[PDB]
Amino acid sequence: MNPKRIRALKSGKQGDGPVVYWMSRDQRAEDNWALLFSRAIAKEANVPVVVVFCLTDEFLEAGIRQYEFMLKGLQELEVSLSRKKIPSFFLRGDPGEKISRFVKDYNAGTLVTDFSPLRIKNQWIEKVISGISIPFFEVDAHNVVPCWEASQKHEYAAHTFRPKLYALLPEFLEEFPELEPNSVTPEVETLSDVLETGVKALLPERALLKNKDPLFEPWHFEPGEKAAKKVMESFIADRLDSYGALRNDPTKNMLSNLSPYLHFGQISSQRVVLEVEKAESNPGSKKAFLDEILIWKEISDNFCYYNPGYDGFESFPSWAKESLNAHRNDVRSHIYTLEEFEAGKTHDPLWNASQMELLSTGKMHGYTRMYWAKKILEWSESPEKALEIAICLNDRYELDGRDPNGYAGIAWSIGGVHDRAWGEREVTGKIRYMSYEGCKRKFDVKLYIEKYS
Ligand SMILES: Cc1cc2nc3c(=O)[nH]c(=O)nc-3n(C[C@H](O)[C@H](O)[C@H](O)COP(=O)(O)OP(=O)(O)OC[C@H]3O[C@@H](n4cnc5c(N)ncnc54)[C@H](O)[C@@H]3O)c2cc1C
Repeated sequence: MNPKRIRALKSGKQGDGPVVYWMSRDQRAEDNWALLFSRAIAKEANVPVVVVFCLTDEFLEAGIRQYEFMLKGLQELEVSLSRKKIPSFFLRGDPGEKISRFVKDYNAGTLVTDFSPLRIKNQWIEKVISGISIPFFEVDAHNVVPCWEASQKHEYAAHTFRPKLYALLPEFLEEFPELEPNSVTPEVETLSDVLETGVKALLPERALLKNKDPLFEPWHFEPGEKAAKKVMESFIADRLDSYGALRNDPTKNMLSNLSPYLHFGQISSQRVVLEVEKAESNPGSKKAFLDEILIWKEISDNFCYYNPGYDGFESFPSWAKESLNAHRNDVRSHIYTLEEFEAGKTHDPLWNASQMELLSTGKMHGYTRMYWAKKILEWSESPEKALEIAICLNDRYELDGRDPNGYAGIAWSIGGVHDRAWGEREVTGKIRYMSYEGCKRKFDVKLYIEKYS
């Protein structure tokens, strides 16, 4: 077990009660460094390990599509942890109040959590630190190389982060040890009731078309750790050979479709990398997939960890801020409101089709995301307004939303983060421009519009 994966958040006197794993980002029982580190310390202190998940008050800022995907995976995880003699406690409310009260009520000895560089997680860390007196650790279980170890600063381009991450791969890309069960079973409601009351509270804000029927189709991605692995096996067996060639064709389903499982932590990226590396296929297709799940996935965590305002105009590069400012007064061709974007009521049928895939499936194709976001910038009153519209529609309807990949992806599309300066245009400046005719020369746009009416 590598000590560079765990970080100390607060020193304190260890209690003689169970080590608590405050699970948040990585919702799985297998291939979880944070859960394995909790079981090791619990073994050394000769005391069982317990798992606590907090159902926050912010679930109403999303939709039913994310509430059911996360909770149905939690029902499966509870059985898996119980088979390992590990009990799960699901609290509801502010984790600054619930975790602090649980630690004192159960005589907790050590508190451990998983790593997330998002602002809402740092808000929870500051609240729980002020209300505990036991040691508090955090473990990077989402990235192969720990986020604080891959780079000590913000990396402005992928060609700089790539050699730093690959040079550390032999040290941090390793097999997972088996989760040892609790020796004996130790000493706050049913998730089915929590999922019933939450969905009832989310029903008025459900996405519907004119016929009152729902828009979201929940049969595209079954949630759970078991379904997460089955999707990864299908990608390696059927789709990985053609990934490098058909990853930029929205009309082909050649992607791995692992993002909803990777967001909620139902499958480990290090596990996906291990199976892909030991699989035999096209080396151009392998290189392309590892570049997405290693370089671009972990540079998104690097962008959120080293830029406090990762969701603001101030985190853009200087060349992009100066360029967008010099075109702030350019007469926009069109200006749509948030409601026109949300309903896909723009003049562009390709953009509207890209939005309908987002509304109906909760997972828009990877290529159309850059078109969907860069057109928001072209048809917004300001770069800041486009940032708010893109983040709102991304986090509300993407099953992988509210994720560092989404903020770094939106920053790349609108602010040129991890990009370079292109030909100067009006309105958009030097930001990389993607036209409607450029998509037609790349893939059958008519087949993609006809699919998402
Ligand atoms: C405007 C915009 C919005 C995005 N919104 C999200 C989002 O809300 N949530 C999210 O997790 N990703 C987002 N992405 C990144 C990317 O689109 C998705 O990761 C990818 O489409 C997920 O589907 P997939 O797993 O089938 O793709 P694959 O090609 O099979 O890639 C597999 C994994 O590699 C990672 N990956 C792939 N592409 C990217 C990328 N461009 N940036 C970062 N990581 C990547 C992802 O973890 C992905 O799950 C966004 C990108 C853009 C440009």
